[PDB]
Amino acid sequence: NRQKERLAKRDAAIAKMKEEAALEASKQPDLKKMEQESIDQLCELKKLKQFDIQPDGHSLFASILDQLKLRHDPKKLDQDMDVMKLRWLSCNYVQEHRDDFIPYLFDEETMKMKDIDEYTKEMEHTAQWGGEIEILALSHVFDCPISILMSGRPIQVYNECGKNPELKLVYYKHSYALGEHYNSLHDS
Amino acid sequence: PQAKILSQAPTELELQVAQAFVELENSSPELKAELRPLQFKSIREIDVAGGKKALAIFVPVPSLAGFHKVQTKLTRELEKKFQDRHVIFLAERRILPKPSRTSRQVQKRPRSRTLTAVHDKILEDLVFPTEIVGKRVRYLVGGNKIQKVLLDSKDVQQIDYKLESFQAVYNKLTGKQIVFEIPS
Amino acid sequence: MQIFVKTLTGKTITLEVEPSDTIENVKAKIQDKEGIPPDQQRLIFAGKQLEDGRTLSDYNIQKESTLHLVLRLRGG
Repeated sequence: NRQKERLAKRDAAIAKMKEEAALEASKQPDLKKMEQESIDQLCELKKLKQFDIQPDGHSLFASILDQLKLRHDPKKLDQDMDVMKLRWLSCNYVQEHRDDFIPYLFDEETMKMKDIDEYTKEMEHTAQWGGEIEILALSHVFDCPISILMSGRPIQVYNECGKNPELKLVYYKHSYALGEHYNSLHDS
Repeated sequence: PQAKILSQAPTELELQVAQAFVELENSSPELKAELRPLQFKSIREIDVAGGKKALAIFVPVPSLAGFHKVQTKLTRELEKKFQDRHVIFLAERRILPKPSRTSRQVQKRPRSRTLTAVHDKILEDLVFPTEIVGKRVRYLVGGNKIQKVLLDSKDVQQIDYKLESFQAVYNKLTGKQIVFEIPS
Repeated sequence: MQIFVKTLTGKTITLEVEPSDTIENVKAKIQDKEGIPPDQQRLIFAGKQLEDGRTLSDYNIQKESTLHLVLRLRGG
């Protein structure tokens, strides 16, 4: 049977190359485990447990809405509000301050001056990632303070002058190897 | 390279997801060389009623257990990498036609190569982390048949937003309408 | 030379720098003064984003000037 021999040969070749690259994988270090350990140490220091959030890039708005619902009172919170409603509120806040959003829409990493109205429409009507300036504007509009804890970086606080309770979330860059991901943090 | 992850046919979007594949390969050494041996045959775009299109990634059949080991993780990175998208992995299986009376015999057709068998297989492969607990077929008075699939209530959080995507891709691939239910 | 940088959170950072200092040097100074990594900050002056590998005062950046520091934080 030449076919069973061919099958065994290709299986042995796949296993050998898998072990050969597994040696290089074991040689390389993992920033994900170190970032997870540092985030666990920071969460143990802050005594608040991290809550998982959904992928596809709507994690920022969903985590902000979940942290605001955990922080604010149930009477002040509205059931009609959603992640798309939060993106629309961020777009309306960007339209409220067009001059500040215009310098925020221009990005050195993107190397082009994007329009503020186009960026607001892309944030409201598409699943692209919301900017830090748009998230800060939405937090200032909803008057809930936003606390961002990053592993290996100092803790950041935005919109702390708002009357509503502070919202805690963590953005981890190495936890997802593709890029940064935001997860809401609830007090335990 | 991006050409190695692609099996036969190169177009632009499969080259993009091959670049995403090798970017996930070089990063995350805990899953490195678990995703290295596998290649995928083709990519298909499915339009859904929700407006977020679906990546039907057709892969070789014998390599399917390797995707089954790491499928949750690579699907999570694939939803993150592409906005307004839902990714699904299917195995491109061969359907052999039913031999008629006039036709010459071409060996014996195996029962895994029939149309209903591969349709049930791709229906299972749509919902991977869940397990199907039952099926039903509604025979309506108009003559239409709508197949209802019952899913086990455990770990449905992975796929609960993607059910209408499953309905759209199954309606495109097989021409049959299905409705998912979760018995509780 | 003393310059001021306005952040997205609202804090104004006073940086003591030179008129022949690189943008990467200004990012390293911001990292040493606030802990923000240089790969996450973007500098802007007079509505134009500051490019790396360029010195100060080439875009009329003088003493007691106001620049903008924007954190990316693209987490989704």
